[PDB]
Amino acid sequence: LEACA
Amino acid sequence: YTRVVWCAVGPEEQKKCQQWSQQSGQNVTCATASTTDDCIVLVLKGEADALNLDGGYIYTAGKCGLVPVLAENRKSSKHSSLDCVLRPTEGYLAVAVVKKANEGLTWNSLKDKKSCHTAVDRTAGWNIPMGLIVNQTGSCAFDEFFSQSCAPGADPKSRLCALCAGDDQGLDKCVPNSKEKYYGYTGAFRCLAEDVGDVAFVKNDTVWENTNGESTADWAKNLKREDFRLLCLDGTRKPVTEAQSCHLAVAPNHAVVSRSDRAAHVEQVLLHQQALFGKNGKNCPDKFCLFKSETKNLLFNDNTECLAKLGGRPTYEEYLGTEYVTAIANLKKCS
Ligand SMILES: *[C@@H]1O[C@H](CO)[C@@H](O[C@H]2O[C@H](CO)[C@@H](O[C@@H]3O[C@H](CO)[C@@H](O[C@H]4O[C@H](CO)[C@@H](O[C@H]5O[C@H](CO)[C@@H](O)[C@H](O)[C@@H]5O)[C@H](O[C@@H]5O[C@H](CO)[C@@H](O)[C@H](O)[C@@H]5O)[C@@H]4O)[C@H](O)[C@@H]3O)[C@H](O)[C@H]2NC(C)=O)[C@H](O)[C@H]1NC(C)=O
Ligand SMILES: *[C@@H]1O[C@H](CO)[C@@H](O[C@H]2O[C@H](CO)[C@@H](O[C@H]3O[C@H](CO)[C@@H](O)[C@H](O)[C@@H]3O)[C@H](O)[C@H]2NC(C)=O)[C@H](O)[C@H]1NC(C)=O
Ligand SMILES: *[C@@H]1O[C@H](CO)[C@@H](O[C@H]2O[C@H](CO)[C@@H](O)[C@H](O)[C@H]2NC(C)=O)[C@H](O)[C@H]1NC(C)=O
Ligand SMILES: [Zn+2]
Ligand SMILES: [Zn+2]
Ligand SMILES: [Zn+2]
Repeated sequence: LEACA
Repeated sequence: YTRVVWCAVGPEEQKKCQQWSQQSGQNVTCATASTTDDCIVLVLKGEADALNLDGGYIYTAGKCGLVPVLAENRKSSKHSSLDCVLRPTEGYLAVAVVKKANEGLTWNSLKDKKSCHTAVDRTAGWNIPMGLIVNQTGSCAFDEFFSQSCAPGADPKSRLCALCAGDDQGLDKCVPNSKEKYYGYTGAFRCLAEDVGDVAFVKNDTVWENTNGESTADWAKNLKREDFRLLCLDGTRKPVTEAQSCHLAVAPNHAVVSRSDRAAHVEQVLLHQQALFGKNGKNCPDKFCLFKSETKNLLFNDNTECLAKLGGRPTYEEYLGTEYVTAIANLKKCS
C-alpha cells in the first residue's frame, strides 16, 4: 500500500 | 499548528526550501526526501503537508487519496482580463525535440535511437511518449524500443539509465532528483543539446527558455532555436515556432497536492506566501522569490506567474481529465 490502488 | 511543512526532493530543493523557511519566519518549514514517491509517503504519514507535482505523480498521489490544491499558472494572452490567481489554466504542450543536423530522423524512425526523458512516470517525459509508442507498437517492451536512454527512476544497470550521468562525482546515476545531471525538463534538454541523446521528450517552453541567450548557463549559452526541430505525429518535422500544430499532447499543469484533511489550511498559507514572494510580491527581487532558481525549476517551474485556485473543487481525476487518466491506466497495465 503506497501504490494504494 | 498553522505552519506548513513543504517536502523538498533532493539537496538543491532542500537548500531553496530552507531559504523560503527563513524568510517566511518559519510559517513554512521543510522536510526532504530523495525521490518524489518518498515525499508522497511523508505526506500520507502526516510528516509533510504538501509539494508541487507533475501530472503523472498527481495520478499516483490521487489513488492514495491526496488532492489538488492550487495549480501553476504561466503567462498567457487569451484570458487576460482576469487576475492570475483566478485565471483558468491552459496546460502545456508536450513535444519531442531533435537537432536539425540529425536530418532524416522523424517520429517513424525513432526505433533503436537514443532518448532523453525528464523522469519515469512524468507526463511529457514518459507517460505521453511511451504510451503512444506502446500503442503504435502493440508491445509492452518499451524498455527495448530505444537502444540507450537516460530516464531517471529506472534500474541503474539497465539501458534506460545507460545515458544518465549522475552528479559532480559520478554518484547517484539515474536518481530521479536534480542531483542527476540530465534530470527534469532542463536536464533532458541538456542531454539532447550535448548530443548524448537523439531525441528529448520535454515541453514547448523548455526549448525557448534554454536557447538564444535566455539561460547564460555554460552548456546553453550558444544554443539557437533554429538548430532544433519538433517531431510531429504525422511523420513530419517542424520549427519550434509551430508547437501548437506539432505536439504530442497538451498536459495538465503541475499542481500542489496535500491530504484532503489538510487542503484548506495549505491553500490559505500558500496564497499569503505568494503575495509576499511571488512575481509581483512584496518581497520578490529584494529578499526572496519563490518562483526563481536560475533555470533549475526548484520546487516550482521557473516560468510560473502564480499559483491559481482551481474552481469546481476538482477530484484528481477531474483535474487530470479523462483523456489523460485513461492513457496512464493503459500504460500501467504494462508495468
Ligand atoms: C512556447 O513557450 C514559450 C515560453 O513559455 C511561449 O513563448 C511566448 O509566451 C508568451 C505568450 O505568447 C509570449 O508573449 C508576450 O507576453 C509578455 C508577457 O509574458 C508581453 O510582454 C512584455 O512587454 C514589455 C517588454 O517586452 C513589458 O511590458 C509592458 O507593460 C508594462 C506595464 O505593465 C510597462 O512597464 C512596460 O513598458 C511594457 O510596455 C513586460 O515585461 C518585460 O520583461 C521581458 C523579460 O525579458 C523583457 O523582454 C521586456 O523588455 C520587458 O521588460 C511584458 O512582460 C508581450 O506583450 C508578449 O505578448 C512570450 O514573450 C514568449 N516567450 C518567449 C521566450 O518567446 C510560447 O507562447 C509557447 N508556444 C506555444 C505554442 O504554446
Ligand atoms: C492507447 O490506446 C488506448 C486504446 O484505444 C487509448 O485508450 C483509449 O482510447 C479512448 C481515448 O480516451 C478511450 O475511449 C473513450 O471512452 C469512452 C468509452 O469508450 C467514450 O465516451 C469516449 O468518447 C472515448 O471514445 C478508451 O476507453 C481507451 N481504451 C481503453 C481500453 O481504455 C489511449 O488513448 C492510447 N494512448 C495514447 C497515449 O494515445
Ligand atoms: C506568518 O503567518 C502569520 C499568520 O497569517 C502572519 O501574521 C498575521 O497576519 C495577518 C495579517 O495581519 C493577521 O490577520 C493574522 O491574525 C496574523 N497572525 C498572527 C499569528 O500574528 C504573517 O504575515 C506570516 N509571516 C510571513 C512572513 O509569512
Ligand atoms: Zn510536467
Ligand atoms: Zn544536410
Ligand atoms: Zn467535481
